[PDB]
Amino acid sequence: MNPFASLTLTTLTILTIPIMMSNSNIYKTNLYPNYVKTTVSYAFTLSLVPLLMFMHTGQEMIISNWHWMTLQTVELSLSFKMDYFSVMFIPVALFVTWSIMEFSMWYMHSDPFINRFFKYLLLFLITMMILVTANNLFQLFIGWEGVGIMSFLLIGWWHGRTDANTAALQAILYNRIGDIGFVLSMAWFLTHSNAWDLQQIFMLNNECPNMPLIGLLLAAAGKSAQFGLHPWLPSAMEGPTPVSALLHSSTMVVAGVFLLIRFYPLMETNKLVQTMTLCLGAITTLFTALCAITQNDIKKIVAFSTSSQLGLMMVTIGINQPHLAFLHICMHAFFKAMLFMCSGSIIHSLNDEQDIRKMGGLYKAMPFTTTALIIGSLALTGMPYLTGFYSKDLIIEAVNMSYTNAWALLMTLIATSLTAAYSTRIIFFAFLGKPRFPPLVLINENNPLLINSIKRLLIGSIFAGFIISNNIPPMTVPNTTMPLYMKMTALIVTIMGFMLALELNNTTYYLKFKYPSQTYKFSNMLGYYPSIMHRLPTYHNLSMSQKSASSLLDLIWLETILPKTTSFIQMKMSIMVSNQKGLIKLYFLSFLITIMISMTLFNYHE
Amino acid sequence: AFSAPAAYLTHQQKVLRLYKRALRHLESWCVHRDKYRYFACLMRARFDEHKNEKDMVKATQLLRQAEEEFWYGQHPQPYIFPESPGGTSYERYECYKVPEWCLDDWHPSEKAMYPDYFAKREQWKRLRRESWEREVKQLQEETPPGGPRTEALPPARKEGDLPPLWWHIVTRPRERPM
Amino acid sequence: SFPKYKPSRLATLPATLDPAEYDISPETRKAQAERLAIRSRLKREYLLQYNDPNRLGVIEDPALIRWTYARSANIYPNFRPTPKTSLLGALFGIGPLFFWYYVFKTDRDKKEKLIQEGKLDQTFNISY
Amino acid sequence: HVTKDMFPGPYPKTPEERAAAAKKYNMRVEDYEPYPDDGMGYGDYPKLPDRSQQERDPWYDWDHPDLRLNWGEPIHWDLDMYIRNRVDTSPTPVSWNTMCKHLFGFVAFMLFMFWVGEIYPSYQPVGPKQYPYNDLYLERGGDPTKEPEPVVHYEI
Amino acid sequence: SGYTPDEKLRLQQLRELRRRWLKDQELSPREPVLPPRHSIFAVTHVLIPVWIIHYYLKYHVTAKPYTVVERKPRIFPGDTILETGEVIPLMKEFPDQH
Amino acid sequence: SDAPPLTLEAIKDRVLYVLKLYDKIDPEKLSVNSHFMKDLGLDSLDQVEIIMAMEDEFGFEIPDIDAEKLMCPQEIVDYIADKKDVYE
Ligand SMILES: CCCCCCCCCCCCCCCCCC(=O)OC[C@H](COP(=O)([O-])OCC(O)COP(=O)([O-])OC[C@@H](COC(=O)CCCCCCCCCCCCCCCCC)OC(=O)CCCCCCCCCCCCCCCCC)OC(=O)CCCCCCCCCCCCCCCCC
Ligand SMILES: CCCCCCCCCCCC(=O)SCCNC(=O)CCNC(=O)[C@H](O)C(C)(C)COP(=O)(O)O
Repeated sequence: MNPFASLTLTTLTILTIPIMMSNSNIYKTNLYPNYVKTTVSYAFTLSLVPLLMFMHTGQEMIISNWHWMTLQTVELSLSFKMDYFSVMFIPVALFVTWSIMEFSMWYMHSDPFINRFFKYLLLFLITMMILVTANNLFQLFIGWEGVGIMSFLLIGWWHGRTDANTAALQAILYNRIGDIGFVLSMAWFLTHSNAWDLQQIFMLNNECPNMPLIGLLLAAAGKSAQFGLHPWLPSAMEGPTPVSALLHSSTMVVAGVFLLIRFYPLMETNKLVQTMTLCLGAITTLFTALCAITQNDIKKIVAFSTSSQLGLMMVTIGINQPHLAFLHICMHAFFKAMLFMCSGSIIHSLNDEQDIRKMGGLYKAMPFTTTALIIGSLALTGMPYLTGFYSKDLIIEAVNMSYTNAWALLMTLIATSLTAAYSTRIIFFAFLGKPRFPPLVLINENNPLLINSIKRLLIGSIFAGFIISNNIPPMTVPNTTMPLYMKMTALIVTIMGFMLALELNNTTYYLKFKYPSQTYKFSNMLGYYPSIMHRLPTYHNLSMSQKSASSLLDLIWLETILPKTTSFIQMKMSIMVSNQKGLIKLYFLSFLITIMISMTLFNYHE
Repeated sequence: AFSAPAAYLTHQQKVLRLYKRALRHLESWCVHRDKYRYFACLMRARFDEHKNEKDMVKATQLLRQAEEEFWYGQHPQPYIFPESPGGTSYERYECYKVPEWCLDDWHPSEKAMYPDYFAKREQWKRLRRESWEREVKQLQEETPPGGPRTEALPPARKEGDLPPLWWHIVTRPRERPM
Repeated sequence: SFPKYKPSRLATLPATLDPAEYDISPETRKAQAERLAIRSRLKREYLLQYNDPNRLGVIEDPALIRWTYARSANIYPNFRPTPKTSLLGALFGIGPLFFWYYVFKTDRDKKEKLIQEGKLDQTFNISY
Repeated sequence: HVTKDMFPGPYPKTPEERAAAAKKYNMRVEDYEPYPDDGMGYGDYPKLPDRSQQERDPWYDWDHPDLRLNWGEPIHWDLDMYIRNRVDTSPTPVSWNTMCKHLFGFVAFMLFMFWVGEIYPSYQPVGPKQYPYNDLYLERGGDPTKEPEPVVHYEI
Repeated sequence: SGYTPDEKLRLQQLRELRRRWLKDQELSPREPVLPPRHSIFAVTHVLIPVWIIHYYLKYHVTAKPYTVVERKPRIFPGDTILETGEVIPLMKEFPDQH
Repeated sequence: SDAPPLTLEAIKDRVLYVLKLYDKIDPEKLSVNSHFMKDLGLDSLDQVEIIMAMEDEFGFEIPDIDAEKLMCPQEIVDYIADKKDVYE
């Protein structure tokens, strides 16, 4: 047997071993987090081998190993797809998880439940691998709901805090809304195509109808937090910073884009769904970037940045470039995780302060953190030859060279400018200027765990784009012919955003005070979407669940019609029947009436 | 959160609270310390301009217009201290606060460790038991027949007395219990 | 002088913008003192049982008992069939049922008349 | 420990009944106000201000800190709706309807401009992409026994 | 304005009691009284799992048809097959536009 | 690790440092038990700024009802020690 299948299966299998030891005498020892981190590093090293096999000969495989059950003509079995997407995404996720666990060994050092925290992180990684490698829709749904449950348990990690529980339930709600579309797609594909597995679905749907693809798009909008169902991702920063770095920035939130990438053969054929996907991505990537440029919490800024990048991935899918979207997923993971790590380092060195208004001049006080964050922002902005550049700059050209909605193109360019704007905001308000933090300085970044974990992702943020781009086979037709002004547009708009944001930020040094604009209020309060959509629908639903469903119907009218009416009628009849005074003069006269009636009513017609 | 509230806030309290709130929001708007110092001195001058007004109708009208000014001009995203009610670490450690009565349910093997701690706990429990009736007596004598007007509690006025209703204040879990 | 803030159901009027806290009568102050007295006696009554060493168990709260009893068992004895109650019951309880019956019956009639004339493309529809 | 007379009863017709209800619910008779006497089942339960639990002072020493409630005080009929894990009625920087107009206008404008951009798309000045073997007729599904119409591409 | 004398006195007594309690929450030196290889990790966590999985896939999973299906290997002009030894012809005399 | 185990003397030192950095109050005259009104002749508005400065120094917020009462540096030190559970 060739080692490809064995190695791909063992990579995922060894990640479950530290979970089987969760009742052993290592889980009650302070060496458990290091044990988990070592297991993830070994898994990454093992997953590097099938990736080499694919880069060599393009080897791909599906493994149907366990037959779970058979319903009539439909067979459901545990099957894994080990195509380009799976074998390329697994090592990237393992690398990021290894860095983040090493980081969490330092960030969460004083937490009494750090062992539980490590097992929880590991549980999420297992569910994400199940989601990514799934070959049928049922196994995909298993991973889909597993990552959501792990996200719920990790957002509400500090369960004594009401806001964290509110955010975790908000995540569950917003994701169930898209779970509706996932289930719709499952039901449609099972009835119409008679299969849940990917191979059959591809065969039997040469020209896929609207409804399954619209269900898939709803599920993707829910998972990746697009404009309709966007607000849960920013609120998910209630969780500890490593949770934000792993789940809600680079790995879990790309599941919707991954779902639409897995079904790109069917989406190639439906123009309406591609248009809907492009428009949803465009409005998301603009709205979230617009909200980001006026935020003051650093985690909120990075969360809106990642939501805008997910919108950009959805735009790339909407113009029929699934491989470009997957490449951008892999690139974005590196520098977005490292940006969240740098933010966590700042927060820890400043006694758990997250507002940039209390971070002063850290450029020289935290030199390594400054270098890492500067390199990450440059990678995110599409600086030439960096990891970000090998995908994002190719996306902007692709939209420019396509039969595209004009408003979507304009929105994408404006969002590209706003990305540089909010990167400027972070750098300016966190690292430049004079200190604004309390006087008892605690700044210290000389922990080897922090330095090594950040440096490993720093090297990726620089070289991964060039390494990966030059080893993948060509999966598209390149745009070799452009007008010059259209080749340089991404850099031009990025530089324009840089200059405008820097000038508007330097304006804040002047000794003038004026009241804010209405546009600033709209941006800072997130388009008033949470202030309206988290108050009006919830209030009306919760008010009807009691006023009518419970009280008017269940407690009043359903009682009134069946049991209360019966009891009242029987009571009245009993009182009427039993209220005879006992005088024989009355009921012997009654007897006379009865006898007379019988003689004529029943006797006079025999 | 430690002092008992009063039936109402006086005019002086309201204007002081407005001053502090406006200064905090101004600091939220003016990120930099020199600019904040400049406009905070301007704010203090604006407050001092009517420091000794004796027309209570005029003072009330001025305070009301100041409130209307603040509500329009407030920062939509004011700075909050991390452990303050709106902050990012407000109730973060509440999951670690465990009441002390739980220690009564420890298995004797658990109590076999920490013998000194539990001897001290037994002394504390005996102290709490021995002074309860005196505290109840003190409360009944001191308070008015109708009932207590305010939530303020009296101190210990004799020698070997403890302040009434002290156990749960003293045996607070911690601010960083774990 | 400035754009005025108007309250709503889900965004209420702030205390500092409420004209009641700025037109104070002696009777208003007496009412506030009375409210403080009621709150204070309740606080003292709670703290006396709370701090009691002897007490073991749950302090029973009559307000919670009243709330749950009113929300469940006090509702039917205080119900009267009124035109508002009858109309709301009929609408909210009957209207959705016939709305959904009409929707589903229309959809299924369309589907069956399509099956009858052999134009649905039911190919590969083995499982139902 | 709670007698029968401490339980909620019917709507109070007279002032004396109201005085007794207010005493029962631990409120001032000038503050007590029942729900309007229609047949909705509210009875004598007090109608409290429709504020949420988030609006109450977080710097007070509540008996129940998480719920911001005091032992023995009257409980709002909709407390479980207002527990602050849920519906919030706190005052906002921008007044309600100011936010609704801006949000709805923004969404309507985005939808209208997306429709317009669909009407007037963006593209490059090129002809259709050309494919050799009858526009890949055999590859794009097959049917080899049809011999489709020649699609012919010439050099330009 | 400021503390009333009884308020300050009560605060002082409570503060002394609280400080004594917090001092009492401290542990003695003996207080936790408890009652009475080089590369081993890479074989119990990698070699053993890959032994079971390889045995499972080779002799059980591949016993059933179509359980492990691989994408057909790409064939290019000029390739030599290892099965039949067939040689693929080259690609038709390029225009050589260089 | 995290912040050191802050002690009573440290709280007093920082409070007196912040007070001595205030232009209104001279360093030689100021004492731990000095009343902000009788001893230093400071108005109510002035007092509010001292409380805010203490909040900025120690990084936590003191409630307005609690804040008004604090009239001596020793009172501020005791309040901070009670909040942070400082027993030496
Ligand atoms: C290269 C080829 C192309 C060249 C193009 C030409 C060159 C560029 C053209 C100019 C581009 C804009 C440049 C300036 C941007 C504005 C920045 C600014 O100063 O804001 C002032 C003011 C807010 O300032 P403030 O409140 O005083 O701030 C207080 C402090 O500064 C508070 O301080 P703070 O710390 O909170 O900071 C606030 C924050 C910023 O403060 C804000 O929150 C407001 C900023 C808004 C900027 C919005 C720009 C993009 C908007 C897209 C929206 C799409 C349409 C939406 C329409 C919705 C209608 C409902 O500051 C920043 O962080 C930086 C701001 C961003 C700077 C960089 C922006 C780059 C992107 C835009 C330029 C793109 C160029 C490339 C294009 C290439 C295309 C091929 O906002 C404005 O007045 C203008 C905002 C722009 C849109 C306004 C439109 C009017 C809205 C109502 C219209 C009427 C509607 C009627 C009803 C219709 C219903 C159907
Ligand atoms: C970003 C911020 C938004 C802008 C906010 C707008 C606020 C309005 C600006 C101007 C403020 C006013 O009008 S000022 C309010 C108008 N009325 C008065 O001032 C009445 C007289 N006050 C006294 O007599 C007291 O003594 C007292 C002065 C409190 C001192 O007390 P101490 O000395 O005993 O502590």
